[PDB]
Amino acid sequence: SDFDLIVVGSGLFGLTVAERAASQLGKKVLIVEKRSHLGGNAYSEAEPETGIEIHKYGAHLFHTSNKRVWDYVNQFTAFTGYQHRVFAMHNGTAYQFPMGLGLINQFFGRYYTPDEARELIKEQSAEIDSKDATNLEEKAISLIGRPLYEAFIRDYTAKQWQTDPKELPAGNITRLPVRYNFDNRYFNDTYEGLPVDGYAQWLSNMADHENIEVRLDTDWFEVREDLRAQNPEAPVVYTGPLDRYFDYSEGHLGWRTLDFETEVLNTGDFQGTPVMNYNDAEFPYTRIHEFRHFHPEREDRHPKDKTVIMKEYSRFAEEGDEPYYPINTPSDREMLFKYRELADAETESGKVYFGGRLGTYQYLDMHMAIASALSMFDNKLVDALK
Amino acid sequence: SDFDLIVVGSGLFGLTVAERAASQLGKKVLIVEKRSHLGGNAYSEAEPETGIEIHKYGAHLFHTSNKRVWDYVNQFTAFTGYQHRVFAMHNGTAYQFPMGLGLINQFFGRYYTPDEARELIKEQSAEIDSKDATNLEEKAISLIGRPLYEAFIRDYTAKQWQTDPKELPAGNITRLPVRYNFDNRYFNDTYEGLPVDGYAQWLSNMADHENIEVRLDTDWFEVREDLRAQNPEAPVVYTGPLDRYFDYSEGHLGWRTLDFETEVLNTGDFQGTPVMNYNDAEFPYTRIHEFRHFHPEREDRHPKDKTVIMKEYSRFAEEGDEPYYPINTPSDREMLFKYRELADAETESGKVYFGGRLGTYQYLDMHMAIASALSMFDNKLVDALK
Ligand SMILES: Cc1cc2nc3c(=O)[nH]c(=O)nc-3n(C[C@H](O)[C@H](O)[C@H](O)COP(=O)(O)OP(=O)(O)OC[C@H]3O[C@@H](n4cnc5c(N)ncnc54)[C@H](O)[C@@H]3O)c2cc1C
Ligand SMILES: Cc1cc2nc3c(=O)[nH]c(=O)nc-3n(C[C@H](O)[C@H](O)[C@H](O)COP(=O)(O)OP(=O)(O)OC[C@H]3O[C@@H](n4cnc5c(N)ncnc54)[C@H](O)[C@@H]3O)c2cc1C
Ligand SMILES: O=c1ccn([C@@H]2O[C@H](COP(=O)(O)OP(=O)(O)O[C@H]3O[C@H](CO)[C@H](O)[C@H](O)[C@H]3O)[C@@H](O)[C@H]2O)c(=O)[nH]1
Ligand SMILES: O=c1ccn([C@@H]2O[C@H](COP(=O)(O)OP(=O)(O)O[C@H]3O[C@H](CO)[C@H](O)[C@H](O)[C@H]3O)[C@@H](O)[C@H]2O)c(=O)[nH]1
Ligand code: NA
Ligand code: NA
Repeated sequence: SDFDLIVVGSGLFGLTVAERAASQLGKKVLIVEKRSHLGGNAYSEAEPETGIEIHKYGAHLFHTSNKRVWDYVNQFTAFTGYQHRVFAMHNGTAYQFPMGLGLINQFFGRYYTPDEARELIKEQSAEIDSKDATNLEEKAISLIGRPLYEAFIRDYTAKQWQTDPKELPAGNITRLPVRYNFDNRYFNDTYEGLPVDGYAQWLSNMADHENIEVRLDTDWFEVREDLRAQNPEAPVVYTGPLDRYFDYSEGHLGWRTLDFETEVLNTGDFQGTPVMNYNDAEFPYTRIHEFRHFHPEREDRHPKDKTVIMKEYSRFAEEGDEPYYPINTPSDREMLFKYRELADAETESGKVYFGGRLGTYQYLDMHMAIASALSMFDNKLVDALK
Repeated sequence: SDFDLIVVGSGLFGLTVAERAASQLGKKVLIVEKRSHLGGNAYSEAEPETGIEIHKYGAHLFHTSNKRVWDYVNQFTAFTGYQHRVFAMHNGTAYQFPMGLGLINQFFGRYYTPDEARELIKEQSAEIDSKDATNLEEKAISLIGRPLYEAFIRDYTAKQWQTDPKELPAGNITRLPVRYNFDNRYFNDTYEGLPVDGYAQWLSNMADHENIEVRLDTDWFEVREDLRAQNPEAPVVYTGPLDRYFDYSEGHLGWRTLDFETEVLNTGDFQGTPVMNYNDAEFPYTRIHEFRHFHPEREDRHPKDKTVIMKEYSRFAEEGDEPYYPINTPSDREMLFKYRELADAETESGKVYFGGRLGTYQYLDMHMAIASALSMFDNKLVDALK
């Protein structure tokens, strides 16, 4: 046949399943992708004026402690030694971040030793017991105290969720967000970096196999009857929206979206660091990205007098907005449970498997999407394709 | 013969020359070492109470942009992904360091953009032109201004050199010590890390070759007549003190030394970072090292409730002191020039080559010692050993 497997969507989940079927099982795979490019939201491209690598669907930082995933992705791209670090802008000062001895010195005005800082946090957070917290605000204060909460958490959280933190669940915070040393590595994972030749090249490499066919600008729902008629026995791995697949018969799942305002500035360096959080309510955006600083190894191909920045805004996703993060209200959780039963039936009757962020209503980092695809391949697809 | 080459001293210079003769030329090499261990000042050992890897002759950080040197040392040890970072303690606050947007925000009280910081430094340093500076103090001020100089440079410099900075040469500062971004990587080199199993294991591996014999607790000057009588044609590579070799016939070269005060404390974490500079005159030491933080990958073999720290003191080297850094007064420079003529004659008549820190009166980082040994091997020893 012309294909043995159809994959809908070319994000990291779809690419991983397609590449494994192609290279491990020697199967012909057809990838159907609605957008004009591969890679889903991880995709990046050159900004035209400067040549700088930018993102249109969020900045993407790769990090994992899963060695299988790390070994896997390194088959398709090398990674730089980039280590993500973030600074937090509050009341006109850039604070070291996350909360640690650095921020603590800057905020409380003098140096605290690790043991002194532990004692300070105990004093500050004495007010509320975490076991008695009824919402996010109280849970936060029960852990780090009011001054820290009000300076670095309250307004940022309010902007991101478009909600008062008093109206968020205490379950959103599950551990002490304070380090008692000077370590300001943002991520805690064993492996970390950025694709040496960019995300577009990495993701294109994953799809570059003699057994893989890619059709861009193609909506599954417009071509599916034709494609399956060519080979009715071919399973489908679907990574598009779960509720849309079933014609919203159980309602519309709720998502948050993001707006990105991207500007080219006539300076070589706007903020001297890749990411600056804006923690104060007077700034409508949550953070600014300056893309050149993600790849300092490319400095002699970047312009000396221009830079690309991007301001990020958060809000509820309306019709026509890119859905990025599941909201997960109890209402959402229950129509999700209904959709899972519909999906499970569809797998049984139609050999259509459901995966990825959109297909399962679940936010997945890149390495988690990859791990999830590897699992579906190992535990479902090998048998379904024999 | 029992040996074809004698090497005096087992620091990185001696080890490199010995290992290259041994493995590349297949020559028998005898290494003579006065101390009870290999490795010279780079040598490290476990502190007995805690097991933590410590140094007795200064903390050693490996970094280089020389790819040949990097490829070479990786034959003998793997390196961690450690990146050196330093903080500066001034008036009760730990400042981000070296001088950059971080320190500038903390010191001048609010956030400056890269371009604003460049303008601030121009204003601050307007006082003196660098072309008009007559000493270190003026040269420093001509570059970064009085407030920064007086807070972070003056007293630290005074403690290290035991001299008023007004009495030091303007030539000690040769570039702008300010970064206009948030990058606080201490070193600027392409490659960097720490030996995975410690320095003692690395340096022992370099000497571990069927063609290498090592005699510890052996002073060259006490055994040389006997050794050379066994094989008079064997060249000698000497890395001991240059002036001592010639019986101080032209005077004593002047050196700075260091005292280290090493303590085990009953806390798991003293300062939350490997190195804290103490920039104020009220502290007699220049900096404190906390050795566990050089190897965070070993945390589950380090004690949870103890830590080893070390305070570092600088002064002139007197009889019995370890000579660490050449002072290089004009008096020193001229007896050095006299000794170079004596050494050059000794190479011609006695086949004794002079190299390394002590043998050439020159401070050498590890990678520079290695590069220098590789050069002597390539350009002198291959011919001398044929
Ligand atoms: C704002 C944002 C920031 C992120 N930052 C990071 C980060 O820093 N680090 C990290 O590890 N992860 C990050 N992620 C997650 C990252 O994008 C993952 O790779 C992604 O979640 C993987 O899930 P996926 O492959 O299912 O999804 P997607 O990337 O969404 O891919 C799904 C694909 O299916 C296509 N599709 C949908 N419907 C149809 C249809 N009907 N027919 C055909 N094709 C269709 C879509 O066009 C898309 O290309 C971020 C995600 C977002 C949204
Ligand atoms: C305080 C300090 C800190 C340092 N920190 C760093 C750092 O962070 N990074 C870095 O890259 N480098 C650092 N270095 C430099 C590092 O130690 C180099 O490896 C060294 O300078 C290399 O020169 P070498 O091999 O000639 O010297 P040495 O290490 O001094 O070795 C010379 C050897 O010769 C032996 N010897 C002397 N006289 C005799 C004799 N008569 N007979 C027999 N043996 C003899 C000595 O015992 C010694 O073992 C530091 C050095 C010091 C002193
Ligand atoms: O300055 C801050 C930062 C975070 N938060 C709290 O932490 C939550 C989550 O923080 P972020 O969304 O800003 O960041 P994450 O660590 O959760 O995840 C980040 O890293 C991910 C990669 O793994 C993606 O890139 C993602 O978009 C990016 O936000 C916020 O809602 C808020 O409650 C604050 O209060 N203040
Ligand atoms: O807080 C500081 C630090 C440095 N200096 C100035 O800079 C000079 C040199 O600084 P350091 O000796 O402290 O450090 P280096 O960068 O020169 O070298 C460091 O790294 C080396 C490895 O390459 C060795 O480990 C060495 O011992 C260690 O000091 C000082 O004399 C002083 O004039 C200051 O004024 N203030
Ligand atoms: Na509490
Ligand atoms: Na000046």
